[PDB]
Parts: sequence; structure tokens; C-alpha cells
Amino acid sequence: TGTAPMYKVTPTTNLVLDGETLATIKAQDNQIGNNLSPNETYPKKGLSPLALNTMDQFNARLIPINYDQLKKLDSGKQIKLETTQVSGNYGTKNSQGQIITEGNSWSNYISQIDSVSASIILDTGSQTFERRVAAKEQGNPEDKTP
Amino acid sequence: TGTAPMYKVTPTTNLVLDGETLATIKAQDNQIGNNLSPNETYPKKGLSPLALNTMDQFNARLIPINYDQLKKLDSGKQIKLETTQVSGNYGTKNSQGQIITEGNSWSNYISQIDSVSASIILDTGSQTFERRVAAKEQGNPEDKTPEITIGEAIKKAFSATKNGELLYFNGIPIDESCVELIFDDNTSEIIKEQLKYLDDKKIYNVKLERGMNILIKVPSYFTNFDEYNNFPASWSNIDTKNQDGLQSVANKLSGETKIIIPMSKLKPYKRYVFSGYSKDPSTSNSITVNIKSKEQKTDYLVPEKDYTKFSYEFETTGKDSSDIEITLTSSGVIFLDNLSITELNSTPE
Amino acid sequence: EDLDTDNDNIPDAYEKNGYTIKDSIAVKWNDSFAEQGYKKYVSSYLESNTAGDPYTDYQKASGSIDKAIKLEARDPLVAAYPV
Ligand SMILES: [Ca+2]
Ligand SMILES: [Ca+2]
Ligand SMILES: [Ca+2]
Repeated sequence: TGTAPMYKVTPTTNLVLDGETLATIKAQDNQIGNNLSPNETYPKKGLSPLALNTMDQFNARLIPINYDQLKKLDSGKQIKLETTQVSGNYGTKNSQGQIITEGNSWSNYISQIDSVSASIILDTGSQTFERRVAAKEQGNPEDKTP
Repeated sequence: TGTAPMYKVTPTTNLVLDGETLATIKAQDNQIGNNLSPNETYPKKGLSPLALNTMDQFNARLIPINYDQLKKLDSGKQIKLETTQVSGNYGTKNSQGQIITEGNSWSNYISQIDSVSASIILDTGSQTFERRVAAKEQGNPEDKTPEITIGEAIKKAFSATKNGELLYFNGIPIDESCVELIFDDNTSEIIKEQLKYLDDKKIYNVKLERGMNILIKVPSYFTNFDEYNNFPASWSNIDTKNQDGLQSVANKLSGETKIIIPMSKLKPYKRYVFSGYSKDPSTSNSITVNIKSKEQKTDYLVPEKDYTKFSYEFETTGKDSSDIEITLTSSGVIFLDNLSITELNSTPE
Repeated sequence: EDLDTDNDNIPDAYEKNGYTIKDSIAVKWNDSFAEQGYKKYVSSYLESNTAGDPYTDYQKASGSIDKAIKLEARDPLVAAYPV
């Protein structure tokens, strides 16, 4: 819901059941989205959602739960999913004129963008748009932000 | 609680149960926080805490315990978590103008920063701020680090506002007479000596030195008899028609004064300190100090010609227990100002 | 007032006395500047990083550091240090 696309989307998600976090899973090769344009989804609108069923680095270990959690699930309780952080890359140009995204981490700019901007969200009922607008520091005489 | 953000936060934690360390876990891909701004948390305020349940490098091996440890856990014993070290990165700029954090290790500077700085911690009751302020080496003629006082260092580190002779952090007065100062042995030793050669005896005027450890604690309750009084009850036998106060007015104690502190207004099994400022030009009268608490203590205070600070400790036991009483009586004529109650560390139950 | 022993982009005389940053240029301190919101800075003329943090005195004073760092660390005597 932003203004720029994200490359190699690697979200981190918490699975919470009845006040306890079952697991914290970071996306791996099977769960990484190559492209994610603004106002779009991965997978796309006409496709089925992707499956997250592994917790290790090589997509070889399943996510386990114990007996009490299984009994809670069978009693009608539901598991909630929360997003803690998302990793991704942006595109630049090199001396050869080719677009490069490797090594261009969006996390290097998240804190700086959030520190010097104000957040504006628009909700038209069906869609949501989030924007950051730069503003100057209150007490700094050397800040020349319009 | 620092001044700079950390990137790729990788803490190391010890899990201790009944004097034995069950495991030492270093954060892995599933437990690494991308961004951690100062005065913020990962995960954020509205999110659930992250799950640490693996001990291997690839998040594929769970953390086991043996039969005796399981029996201890089932018997009511609890596991404690300690932080031994935290890894992270800082941001720089390259020739292409892009921010780079890879290869910029915070561990390369931790020892150097701790070696040449003094530590100042501020605790306003709800939040905590930790700062390092540079100071020069005592014996090195080639060290050109500027010298500042303790108050100047505090103002520089916490961005406090000087509206005159007053210091405000975020609207909370952090003046020397309005906060509780805690030091270790060496810092207390230098601070008390330096004062014995100064016209003023203000600690905030003491020159800051490398290796000092200073803790400032904003009081839970405070009264100066001018504009602020947040005690859970109302003080008995208070005289406000005075002009000989520490800042504006004083409380000339003519008789006995008592306060009622309900046990619901104080945290259980905690050590509290009652502090105040006294003055007696005659230097003849004496004050009796008595506090009814978990244990009742009786003490005598001899005031001086000018204002001096007195502090006494006490403890609590149980949430649903007897009430708290504090009384102050003087045989003759004394002055009282800036009465405060502060919460120290928590005594184990 | 043009000697720079540590090559930290601030002259030694400016570091021994006060100095401020205007238009990304280090200039000598006048008292009247404090009325416009400028802050007086002092640092060691023999050390490029007085506080021992990965940022130099000029980088902290001028504001050329990451914008998420608190303004208190902009003072050369206050180190940028995460706890
Ligand atoms: Ca007063
Ligand atoms: Ca210099
Ligand atoms: Ca310097």
C-alpha cells in the first residue's frame, strides 16, 4: 500500500494462540516474493495464497505445536498472524546501465524515513494508502525543509 | 534506551533455573530485528513478543531440558532470562550516496566508548535513559577532552532545558534538590572530596571525570509547598506563610506532623527512601524521625545553619497489609522543604 | 585559525574555544548566535572522534549522521550509543 515496489519480499510473522506466540517465522526461498508493486499482492489477485509450513532456514522442518495447543485449537480457538518486519530491496543503476537490487536494503532507510516524516493514511472503505511527508525539525535553525 | 538506532539486533541470552544456566542462545534469522530506534521496542508496542524456541544456527533444533529441571519447573520454580551481549550495526555513507550498514559492527566501539566515558542513567519511574559522556584522562598531558560539570554533562546528555536556575527534561524538574542521586563507592568518594574545596557544595558543580557512574531517580512523590503536591494524602499541620524556603516558601514545623500513606498506593516488597531538606539558623533544635512500616525505626536529626538533606530507608511486605505512617516532630523551630518519597530497588519476597 | 591537526574539518582554535555549524561550515562562536537557536560546541583538537563513536566531531556537529540518531548525540561530548 506504499509508493514504491519491493524486491525480494521477506516478511517476518508471529503466530499467536490465546496469548502465547507459537512461532516467529521468517520467509525463506519458498516464501519470498520476487516483485511486489504498489497496490498489488503476492500472489496476484487470481492466484491462491502461498503456503507457510516450514520454520527452518532450508524449508525442511515443519512448525510443531504441543498437546495443549492442539486441544485449544480443537476447542474452537483460532490462531492469529501478525507481521513484525518486512525485508526487501530497491532498484538502482550501475556504471553498465543495468538495474541492480542486490545489496540495496530497504531496512537501511526505514528508521531515517520514519524519523523525519509525518504519516498520512487514506481509507476509501475498500483500499488503503499510506504516505510519509517530510517536515522540518522544530528547533533546528539549519533545517531547510519547506 | 540509548541515543542511536541499532540495525540487525542479535542479542545473546542466558536461561537460568535455580542457579544453573540451562542454555545460552544467540539470536538467529527468526529472532533478528531489522530496526530498533531509541525509545522503541521490537516487536512494536501493539504487537506480541517474539518466540525464541531454537538453539541451533538454522532454527531447526529445539531447546531441551532434563527430568530434574522439568520437576523443578513443575514444583513452582521459574526460569530467568539474562542478556549477556547484543550485536548490531550502524549506518554510514558510501561513494554512491547509499546508506550502508553491512560490516559496521557496534562491538568494535563498545569497549572504546566505555573506556573513555562516564555513565549517566535517568529513571523517571516509567522510562529509563542511558548516556555516555566523554571525559579526559587524569594523568595524560596530551588529552585535550574539554572539562564540564556534572550538571552541564546532564544537560548535554538529556537535552534538558534551562529556564534559569531550573532543569527540565520533558517538563519534569530534574534539579539537584528535586531528584535522588545514586553513585558507587569511587564516584561518591571523588564527589564528596571535590565539594570540600568548593564555595558551593552543589554536586552539579563538581567536575565530571571518566569512570563515574551516576543514577538520577525522579521521585514518586514530591512537594515543595509552592505549586506541586502529589502525595496520596494531605500533610497535617503545615505552615505555608513563609519566605525562607529552598525555592519559594518553606514549612516551619511548630509541633508534630504526620502523614497517612495507604498500602495500596505503594508497591509491595519494595525499599523506599523518604528525603527532605531542613534548616535551623539557631543550630540548637533537634528533629525526631519515625516511620511505621514493615519495620519501625526511630532516629534523631541535628539540623545545620543552612539547608541540609536527610534521607531514611524503609521496606514493605505484602499488598494487603497494614498502612504506612511517617511522622516528623521538632522540639523547637525548624524549616522543612522539598519533601520526597522515592522508590529504590525491589527487595525479594 | 586555519590549523587542523586531526584533519577533522574543524580548526584547532575553533575546537579549543566554541564553534558552531552554519551552511555546513564550521564558524567561530558568537554569543548572539544562541538567540537564533545555535548551540555552542567544544571538542578535542587532537582527536577526530572525541567521544569514541564511529562518527567524527564534524559529522555529529553538522548533522551529517543518520537522522534516526537523537539530537543529544549531535554534541561531540555525547556519544551515539545504543543500549
Ligand atoms: Ca519551596
Ligand atoms: Ca582540529
Ligand atoms: Ca576534533
